[PDB]
Parts: sequence; structure tokens; C-alpha cells
Amino acid sequence: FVIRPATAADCSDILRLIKELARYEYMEEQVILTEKDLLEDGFGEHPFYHCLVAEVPKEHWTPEGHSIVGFAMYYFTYDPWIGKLLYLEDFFVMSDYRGFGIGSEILKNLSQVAMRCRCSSMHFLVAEWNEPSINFYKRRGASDLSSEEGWRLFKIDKEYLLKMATEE
Amino acid sequence: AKFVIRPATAADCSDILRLIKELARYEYMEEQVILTEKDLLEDGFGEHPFYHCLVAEVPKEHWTPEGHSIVGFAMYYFTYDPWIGKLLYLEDFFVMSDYRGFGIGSEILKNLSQVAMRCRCSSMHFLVAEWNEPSINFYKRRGASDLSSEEGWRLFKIDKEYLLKMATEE
Ligand SMILES: CC(C)(COP(=O)(O)OP(=O)(O)OC[C@H]1O[C@@H](n2cnc3c(N)ncnc32)[C@H](O)[C@@H]1OP(=O)(O)O)[C@@H](O)C(=O)NCCC(=O)NCCS
Ligand SMILES: CC(C)(COP(=O)(O)OP(=O)(O)OC[C@H]1O[C@@H](n2cnc3c(N)ncnc32)[C@H](O)[C@@H]1OP(=O)(O)O)[C@H](O)C(=O)NCCC(=O)NCCS
Ligand SMILES: CCCNCCCNCCCNCC
Repeated sequence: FVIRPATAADCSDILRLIKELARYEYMEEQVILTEKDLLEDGFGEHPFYHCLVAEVPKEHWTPEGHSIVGFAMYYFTYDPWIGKLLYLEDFFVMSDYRGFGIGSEILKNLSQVAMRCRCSSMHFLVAEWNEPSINFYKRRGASDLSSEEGWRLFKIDKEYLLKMATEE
Repeated sequence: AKFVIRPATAADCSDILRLIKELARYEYMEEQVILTEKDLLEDGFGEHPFYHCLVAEVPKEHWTPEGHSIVGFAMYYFTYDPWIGKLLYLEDFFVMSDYRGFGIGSEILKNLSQVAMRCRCSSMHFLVAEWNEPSINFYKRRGASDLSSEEGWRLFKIDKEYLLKMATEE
């Protein structure tokens, strides 16, 4: 299997995997990304995010001939204490293709991206009950900032943003 | 005091760092701030800005004892969630002591909301410490919800030493 950055033609496989991940996260119905959106936002242009894909050789392709069986979606963020961070938005490997070392390779490529772009850390979210992934990351030196430093992710949706924008 | 909210320019980096430190100092973390003016300059004003920043400026008569015209700020950037949409991410939000309670913060949140509407953002995301109840309510009063607890999400990090190990492994 080889890990490489995506191509505009990797778009349909990417959407497919994003949906498999959403499903895994019970978020499938809320997926709002389209191939059109992916092509515009992910490509070369002013690119909003970046994707990596893992593809296996013929002998292990999917019943549907898909060779792309994994992916990672990321972007850069900023921390006032240490600066530029690499933020991992999505990371997924098809069920039958896990434990092969594929995910490890993606994390390796992501680390090099991080070193090359001078990022001081990599941040990402993990579901409370996702034991397998919680360990996979911890085995590679990750710490749970929500436990250690008590951070909780908060959100203010559009209707309230609109209220504040117009309140004046 | 009278104040104006505006975008930070290359010219304002020493004040950005200064306020970052005041925020850190306000949280007894000032020594942790490794960031330099050089970084803020290269990272925020080159071709691809990695953060955006609105600052609050005051007239010469209300300068800080050290003679400074910026008393608050907000650092942010845009992120994306495939099952949410494009997002405005508020990294830091802070106003100096002798300048709070005068509408500075409200104004900043108002302009950030307009920026969000301009960029077609589905929502604004930010972190709050679990024990900071006053802050938690300030945001809840504005329609915020604790996504970490409601949906079961935990923030993780892998620091540089481990990223370097994996980047160079074997
Ligand atoms: C997290 C995820 C992306 C990782 O990818 P992956 O391809 O399974 O990862 P790997 O194959 O490198 O590692 C699998 C494991 O088996 C072991 N392993 C991997 N390759 C091995 C090999 N060649 N020989 C022996 N053991 C191996 C690894 O040590 C690891 O075990 P450990 O967790 O006890 O350390 C993923 O398993 C999957 O997509 N699952 C769920 C969705 C999810 O939780 N996504 C992530 C983010 S919140
Ligand atoms: C939140 C922060 C940016 C506010 O900006 P600000 O310029 O003082 O605020 P505004 O004058 O525009 O008034 C904002 C309002 O914030 C609160 N506020 C005003 N002055 C305040 C002060 N001196 N101390 C604490 N809260 C204050 C008011 O209660 C009101 O909040 P409410 O609408 O929920 O009732 C602020 O002082 C700061 O820099 N914050 C960090 C932490 C903190 O004390 N947090 C908590 C929440 S109330
Ligand atoms: C209101 C409905 C839900 N809104 C959002 C869920 C929030 N955080 C999502 C995910 C990211 N990263 C995976 C590794």
C-alpha cells in the first residue's frame, strides 16, 4: 500500500470514505460535502484543506475495484503560544484494511508534512468511546488535552451568529 | 474609553505578541509563549495567512501606562468540517483590565459574526475550560452549546518530539 497526496480524480473515493467515516461516527446524515465542493475546496486554487489517500495493489482492491482504501484530511491552524499547528480533520481506514499498518503510514506522512511546514504540534478530536483510536494515538505519544487541561469544544451556530451580527 | 475595532496589520505584530502575553500572563502562562514577533509577522502577513486578527485601538489620551494603543484582540482562522460546513474558529479573545465593560468585547464578537456571514460559515467554534463557569455562561447566553460534552468529542494532541520521531522513523 502507498500513501500519497490526493488528486482531483481521487474526489469520488474521498467522498465515499468521508461518508464511511461519518457513518462510523453516527454523523452520516449530516454530511454536507459534495464532489463539487471537494474539488473546489481541496484543489489547487487557494486550497482550504489537504487530503492524503492510501491505495493498495490489485490483489487487495475492494469488491468494487476501489484501490483507495484510506485517507486523512487536514489543515493548518494557529496557537498563540507555539504558532502554526497541523490539524487533522478526518482520518479513516476501511474495516477490512485496518491493522495492516496503513494508518501508521498516514500518520508518518502527516508528521513529515508537519516538520516541513514547521508545525509544532498536531491536534485532532476523538470520540469518547473510540477506544481503538484513543490507544492508537496514545501509543504514538498523543495526550488527551480535554482530560489534562479541561478544554471543551464549544460552537455557536449560524442563527446566533446572525443575531449578534445584526444586533449592533 | 473611546475605541475602534480594526484588522491587525503587519505593523501591529509587537502589540499582538504583547497581548498574547498579557492573556498568558492573565493565566500565569507567560513563560510558555515561545512565539516571537518574527513568527507573527511571517505567519500572519505573508501569502497564506495562518491566522487573522482584529484589534481594539484607543486614542492617545487613553494609551496604556507604557504608551500602547491596543487593549484587546481576537485571533482567528477558518477551518472546515465535512459534516458541519466551513467554520470560523476563534482561537484567542481578550481585552486588558482597565478597558473591559465598555463594549469592546461585544463589538469584536459582532464584527467576527459579520466576517462569519461574509465567509459563509455555518458556525463559530472555540475552546473553554470545563471549570470556567463565568465564561461558559457568557457564551451560553449567546447561544453556544458544549459540543464536547453533548456529542462526546475529546481534543487530543501529539507534540513535536513525537511528530519528529514518526517523520524520521526507520
Ligand atoms: C485509526 C485508524 C484510521 C488507523 O489505521 P490502521 O490502518 O488500522 O492503523 P494500523 O494498521 O497502523 O495499526 C493497527 C494496529 O495493529 C498493529 N499493527 C499494524 N501493522 C502491523 C504489522 N505490520 N505487524 C504487527 N502489528 C501491526 C499496530 O501496532 C496497531 O496496534 P495498536 O493499536 O495496539 O498499537 C483506523 O483503524 C480506522 O480507520 N478506524 C476507525 C475510524 C477512526 O476511529 N478514525 C479515526 C480518528 S478520531
Ligand atoms: C469576555 C471579554 C473579551 C469581554 O469583553 P468586554 O470588552 O469587557 O465586554 P463588553 O463591555 O463588550 O461587555 C460584555 C459583557 O461581558 C461581561 N463583562 C463586561 N465587563 C466585564 C468585566 N469587567 N469582567 C467580567 N465580565 C465583564 C458583561 O457581563 C456582559 O456579558 P453578558 O452579556 O453575558 O451579561 C473579557 O473581559 C475578557 O477580555 N475575557 C476573559 C475572561 C472572563 O473574565 N470571562 C467571562 C464571562 S462574563
Ligand atoms: C450539531 C451537530 C454536530 N455538530 C458537530 C460535531 C463536532 N466535531 C466533529 C468532528 C471531527 N474530527 C474527527 C477526528
